[PDB]
Amino acid sequence: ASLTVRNLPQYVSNELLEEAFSVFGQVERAVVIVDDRGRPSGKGIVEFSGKPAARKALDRCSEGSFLLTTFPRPVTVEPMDQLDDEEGLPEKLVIKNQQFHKEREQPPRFAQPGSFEYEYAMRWKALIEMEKQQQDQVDRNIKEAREKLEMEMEAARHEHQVMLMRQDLMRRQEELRRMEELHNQEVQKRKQL
Amino acid sequence: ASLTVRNLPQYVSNELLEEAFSVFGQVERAVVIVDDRGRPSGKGIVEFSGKPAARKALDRCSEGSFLLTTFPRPVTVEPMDQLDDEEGLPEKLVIKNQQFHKEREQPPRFAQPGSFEYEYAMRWKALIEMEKQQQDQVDRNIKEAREKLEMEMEAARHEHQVMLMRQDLMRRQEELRRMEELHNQEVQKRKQL
Amino acid sequence: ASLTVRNLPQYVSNELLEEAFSVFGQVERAVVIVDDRGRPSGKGIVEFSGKPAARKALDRCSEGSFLLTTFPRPVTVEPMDQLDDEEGLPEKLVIKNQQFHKEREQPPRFAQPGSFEYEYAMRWKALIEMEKQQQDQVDRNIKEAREKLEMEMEAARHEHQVMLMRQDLMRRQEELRRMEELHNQEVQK
Amino acid sequence: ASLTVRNLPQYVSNELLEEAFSVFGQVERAVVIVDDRGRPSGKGIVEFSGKPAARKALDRCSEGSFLLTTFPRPVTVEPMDQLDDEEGLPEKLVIKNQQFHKEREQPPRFAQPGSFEYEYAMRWKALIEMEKQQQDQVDRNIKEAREKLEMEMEAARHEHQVMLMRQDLMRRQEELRRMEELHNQEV
Amino acid sequence: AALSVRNLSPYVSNELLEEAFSQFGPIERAVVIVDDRGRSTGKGIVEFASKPAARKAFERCSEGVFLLTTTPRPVIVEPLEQLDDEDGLPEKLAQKNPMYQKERETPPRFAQHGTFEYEYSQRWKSLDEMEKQQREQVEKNMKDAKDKLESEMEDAYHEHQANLLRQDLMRRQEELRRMEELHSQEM
Amino acid sequence: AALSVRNLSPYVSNELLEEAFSQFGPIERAVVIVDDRGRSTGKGIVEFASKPAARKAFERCSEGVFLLTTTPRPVIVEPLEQLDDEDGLPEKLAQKNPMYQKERETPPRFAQHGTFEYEYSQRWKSLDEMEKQQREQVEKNMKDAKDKLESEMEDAYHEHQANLLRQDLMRRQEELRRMEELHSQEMQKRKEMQLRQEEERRRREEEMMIRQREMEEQMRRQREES
Amino acid sequence: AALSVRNLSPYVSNELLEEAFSQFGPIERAVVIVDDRGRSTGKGIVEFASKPAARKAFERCSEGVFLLTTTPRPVIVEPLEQLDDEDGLPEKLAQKNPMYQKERETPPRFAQHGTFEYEYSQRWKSLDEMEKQQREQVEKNMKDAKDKLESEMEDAYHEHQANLLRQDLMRRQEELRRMEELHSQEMQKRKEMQLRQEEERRRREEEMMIRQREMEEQMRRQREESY
Amino acid sequence: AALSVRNLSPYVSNELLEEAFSQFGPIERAVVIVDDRGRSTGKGIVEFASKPAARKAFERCSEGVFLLTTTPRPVIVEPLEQLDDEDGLPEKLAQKNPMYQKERETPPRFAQHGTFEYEYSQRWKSLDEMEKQQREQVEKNMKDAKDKLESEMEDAYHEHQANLLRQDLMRRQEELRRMEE
Amino acid sequence: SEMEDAYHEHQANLLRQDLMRRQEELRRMEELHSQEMQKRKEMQLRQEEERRRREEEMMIRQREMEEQMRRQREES
Amino acid sequence: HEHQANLLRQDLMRRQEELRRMEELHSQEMQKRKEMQLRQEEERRRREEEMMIRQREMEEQMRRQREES
Repeated sequence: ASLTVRNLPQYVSNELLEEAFSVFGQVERAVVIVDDRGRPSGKGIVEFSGKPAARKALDRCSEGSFLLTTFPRPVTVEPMDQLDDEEGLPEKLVIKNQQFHKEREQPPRFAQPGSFEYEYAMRWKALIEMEKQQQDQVDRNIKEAREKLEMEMEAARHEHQVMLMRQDLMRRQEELRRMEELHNQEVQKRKQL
Repeated sequence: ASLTVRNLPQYVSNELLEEAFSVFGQVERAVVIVDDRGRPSGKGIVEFSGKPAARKALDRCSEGSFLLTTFPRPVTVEPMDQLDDEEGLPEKLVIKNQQFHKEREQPPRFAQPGSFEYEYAMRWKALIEMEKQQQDQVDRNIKEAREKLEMEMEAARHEHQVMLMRQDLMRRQEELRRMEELHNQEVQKRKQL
Repeated sequence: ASLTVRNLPQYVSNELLEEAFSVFGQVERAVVIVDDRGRPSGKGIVEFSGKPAARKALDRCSEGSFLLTTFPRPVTVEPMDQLDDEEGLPEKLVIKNQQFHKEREQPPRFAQPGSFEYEYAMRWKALIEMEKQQQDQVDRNIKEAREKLEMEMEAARHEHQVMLMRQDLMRRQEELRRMEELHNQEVQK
Repeated sequence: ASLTVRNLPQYVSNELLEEAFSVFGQVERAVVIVDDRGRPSGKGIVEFSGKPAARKALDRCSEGSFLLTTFPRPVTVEPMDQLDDEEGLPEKLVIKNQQFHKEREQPPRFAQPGSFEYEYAMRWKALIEMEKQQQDQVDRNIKEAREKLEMEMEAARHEHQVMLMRQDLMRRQEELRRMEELHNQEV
Repeated sequence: AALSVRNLSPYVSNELLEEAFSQFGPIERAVVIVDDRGRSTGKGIVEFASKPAARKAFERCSEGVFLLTTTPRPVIVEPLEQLDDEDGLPEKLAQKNPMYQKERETPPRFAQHGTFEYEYSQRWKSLDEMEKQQREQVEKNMKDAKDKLESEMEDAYHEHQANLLRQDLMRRQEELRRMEELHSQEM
Repeated sequence: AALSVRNLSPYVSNELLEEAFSQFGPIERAVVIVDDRGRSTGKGIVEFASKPAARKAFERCSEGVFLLTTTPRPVIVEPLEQLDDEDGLPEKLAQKNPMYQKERETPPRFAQHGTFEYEYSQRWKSLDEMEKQQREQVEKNMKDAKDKLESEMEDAYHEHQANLLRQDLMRRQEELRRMEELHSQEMQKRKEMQLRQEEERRRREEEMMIRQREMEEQMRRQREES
Repeated sequence: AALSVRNLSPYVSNELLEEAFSQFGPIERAVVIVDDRGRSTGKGIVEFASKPAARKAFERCSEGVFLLTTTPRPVIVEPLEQLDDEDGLPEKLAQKNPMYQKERETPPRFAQHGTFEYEYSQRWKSLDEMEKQQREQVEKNMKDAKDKLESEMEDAYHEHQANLLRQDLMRRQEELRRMEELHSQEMQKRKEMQLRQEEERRRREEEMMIRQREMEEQMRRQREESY
Repeated sequence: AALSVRNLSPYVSNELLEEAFSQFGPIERAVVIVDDRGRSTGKGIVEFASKPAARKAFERCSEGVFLLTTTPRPVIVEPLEQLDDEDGLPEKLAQKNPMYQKERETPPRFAQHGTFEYEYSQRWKSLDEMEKQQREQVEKNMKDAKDKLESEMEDAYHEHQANLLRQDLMRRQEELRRMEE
Repeated sequence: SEMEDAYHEHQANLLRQDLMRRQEELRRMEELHSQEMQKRKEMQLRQEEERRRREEEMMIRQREMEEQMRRQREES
Repeated sequence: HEHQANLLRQDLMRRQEELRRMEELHSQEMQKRKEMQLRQEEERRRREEEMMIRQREMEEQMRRQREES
């Protein structure tokens, strides 16, 4: 029933995740992953207790916009993906079908330059390298979009402030005009009689 | 056919009087009475060309209020009383009746004190002194009222300025409100259709 | 039965009012209103045993000029108003209509400067002070007229005395002449 | 019957157009618009002797891709927009009804600054400046795309030559194998 | 040496007023002031050759009584005021004033309804009307008092004659009483 | 130690005045004077048990403004004047001055037609009537003024509300204009900065395009060589 | 001396155009471009007698704002670019390219399906269609913007009038406040002077009265003694 | 001294990875990452006692090509990144900087409709959606590429063997032509 | 025969003496009252001229205040 | 037949040699263009980085001016 939180704000402690998601339900544990240095990765894993509470938090953060601090960047919440580096693949776990024996004609070794395995591993490695280049391109695209959004933050804030206060001014001007005219016709209808 | 103008302003001229009164007609001679020492006496004399123009001027200056300078003091216009101080009253022009005879019963001389004539003369002289005292009292009353009205030159001016300009401001405000609501209902009906 | 005799003489007593108005009837109680120092206030307060005596007294002292002493100033006599400060204003006796509630929306209190209440109360206070100035002006006018009319009393007194003497002398002289002429015309015939 | 051809190649001439566009029928004249200095403008003007030939030409050079040089840049053919700069719209041609009368309420003169007329002068000028900016941006996008496509010419030509040669080689090798096996099975 | 003499009867003359006042000095000219109809206004003018003579005349007719008519109405003299109706104030003296020039900047008008000048001219008109009423009241009071003094013209004369007669009789009676008692004590 | 409060509302009563003036000190008696019918006369007397507190109340209602009711009728306070009703000026005190005895010597009377006392009493009565007329004139003038001032109960309230609102709206519009001008300057400088940025990017991109063109030309040369 | 004129109303005729720009110089021929069906295209070319007149018009319209009609549609002017349709690019001018002769060798054709020229012609066709789409989109957005401006003639006009009236009213209110306060101060000073005079008058009258009553008392005493 | 191993066959095992990288030095622990269901994730980690041994393994599989499977799938090894799971960023270290205190004062919330925070958070969420769709596109591309490159497995072997046969037949023809002449 | 005439003359003389005495008293009262009146009149005139002088001085002081007040208004 | 088969095989060998030469020249093409494209992408990424740092300093300066005002 665990959940993970993505694109976390730059300044944060464990306690922010502990208490901020507490509105959805009780939180057993809440952690913010950190590298060897002290710079957290921007990802966080929260340990919930009940699965219904986990579903409620997940879909509430999905359709809603959980803003965690004054920096107006919502945190994106997705289910935790469980990885198990302890059990692994014991030999008895493998089905050992005819595929495995076909998969095990030769012991794991290198590739001699010039044999078919080598020219085919070259194609595989080229595919992997182009995947890595594509992933880096996507990362760069998102980074250069988010920096632009961080820049435009201030202009957006000031524009919204102006829009709100102008609409308020228009509303209260209309209120003044309404009261004034209303008093006018009521005094007129009082004096006519 | 000559009128008399009274209560002249402090600074007046023959020319101011003839140029001011020429609107009613042609002025044969307008003059401003002055005493020996050059100080204005506060009276005038105007002669038009005949009865009709003079009568029109008299009516218009009676029912109107003809100011002839910046000082708000209208001039009171009255027909002149000509006093023949050349012909007098010759003996041939007296009726010389029995009333003249019983008027001429004692030569013009003093009344010897203690007689009847002296007591009666003292009665008439006391009457004359009382009349002169009454005229000085009326003069003093008018002088005090005039000094009172001359003090309120400025207070009345400023109060009237303020009242007139406040009324103008109220009219302008009503005009603005009427135009604004007019345009509002015009656009409302035009967007409704 | 009450009256209120005003403009009293400078030198009055309880029994002066008890005796002077004893003419119109029985004065149970007439007591010149007196302030703290002991000087007279200038008014009176008289109570008769009956109403009709009081009405007759009011009418007579209105059409007549009830002089009190030798100083020739008549006393103005007016009916008395009964200002009651005993029952006051009991709470249960007020109308307590919707007007009371309209007037009792908010409690007694000061006016906050710059508010509407303070601005309006300024207008009311100015009105009251102008009324007080007007009343003091009327008091000043009547005081100066009264002092003028007190000063010229001797002049009018002696003027009337001389006129009475002159008319009396004219009457005596005409009587003399008439009697003498009558005697002459009767002895001749 | 006139048509305007765009995106003509870098090295174009009058007889280049007259001969290329004579396949669609007899023509009177076609010209290559030139700037005052004497450089090509990248626009053409072609005239015809009638409708059906010109309409067939437009349909073919629209559905087809008419190259008129080795450089694989097909032309764009549209119908020429006939604009007159002689007659104008004189007084005896205007409707002159109440639409014009409220239009003809002020003389043509500058707007007083800091007034309502000057305020819409600024507004319309801002709109037109935005128009110039947007048209320039579109021309910019097209210029960068055209440069990219022009540089991928030679690489694409060589890749296509490789593809065609490989397909030919597969076909020929398959034919040789079939002709070997049929003869072997026949004898 | 001009003496403004008034309170005279309508039957006086240029001659009677010049025969009466000829005692004080030589007659330069004495005239009665008459209105358009010629009926005496009840005033006159008298001037004398030497100012010393005119001042003696003023003091004598001030401390004493000068009577000119059988009906005992005194003649009252005052110094004559110098007023001229031709040489009004000149501009070379009018314009010396510094505030005169800025006083004429507004032309002679009639005020206008609602304006301050018309609002204040009404107060001036009210003052003029009440002054007119007071002057008329004074003139009517003097008419009443003089027409009264005409009424007791004869009654006072008869009373004065009677008073002198009665005093004379009283003196006669006192003298005769003393004479009779003297003769009685003689016997 | 008492104050005379007046200008009261017709609907006030004892306990309202007791509780309103109790702020300044203790209350022993506070009665609103009523006429013979009991109707409110608009006046009252408040006799404080404490002199200093009464003086404090007098001062605070003097310079300050005190009310009693929704309608703004300020309550005005003056120190009370004491007049002794059922005792007055006895005979003995008057006779201390010997000269009183030559005033009483003439008995109270009516004056008689033709006597000087009658001819003078008439002048005194004319003066009394003129004084009465002047008092009536002042009373009517102030009744008219109060009745008028009651009429602007709502007009002045409306004007005050509208004035507060228009002042609020004016300062709002000033703040809006300040924000508009400052933010417009913000946007203009941002725009000029990004224009400079993209111009620099343009020049760099053109230099890039030339480099790739020279690559293509030199490579075409090499391919022709091979 | 021709200057390009555009963004002009469809009700201005040739002669209105020639009169409007006459104030910058003589009009040899002023014409607004028209299309086949006869309506004005909103764009025109006006020919001026002298180069300085055209340059003056271009400048003064550049820094300033020119108008022509009741509708506040400012005129935007640009220098003309000249184009020619009877004379093209003749051969003697054209053959001079060294490579044009070797470039013409291929006859102008439609390429063939499957060849490289056709496969690349399709890419150029796609680019041309994208360009057409972008131009259409800009034109649609703009027509929309111009229609939005046309709608807002009345609203902003009335708003401008109301703002001018409100500013005038505020100025008058400020003047009223100044006059009110100054007049109130004036009255306060007059009232103070009047009350001072009244107090002096009352004191002086009391003094005269006390002297008068003393003099009356002395007269009464002397009368009593004479009696 | 650890390496993160990816590009592993579905039929690899812990012992297969251990014996593959054991030639490079003593092993301490090498395990295969499996999901909740225990399916092979195609990844893994190998941990070596001595850092230089890990370095030699990394380089030898970097410039060299090392296979585990009959299917010629290469193995790519890169240094592992260490991320502690149970020990986050303590609040005491969080308060060291002067910006966290002035930054924390606003409590966690959810934004309100019409507020600037909600309006801007909507754009942030749209950016998140764009990023997710781009990542899914790249993942689908590699699914296609893997499935394709598994298809020509037999065809590439067949054409390579045919090429070898053509070359040695050609050299036989050449030597025979030299012999006969 | 002269009885009624003697009584008539006696009574007429007695009342004539009485009338003369009353006339003397009237004359004395007239003259004394006229003296009193004249003194009061001259006092009234003196007080009136003093009042006139005070009012004139107060008016010129008001005039000076007014002109200085207008000078201040002009300056502002 | 054998003559014709030999001619067909010879033609096929010549065509394979030509194809191999064309393929390897294209391999150099992709190598050179791809390496230049990576170089120029690195240059543009660096330029954009020093472009963004300038915007950051402008933002901090403008915010400081905001707070001072």
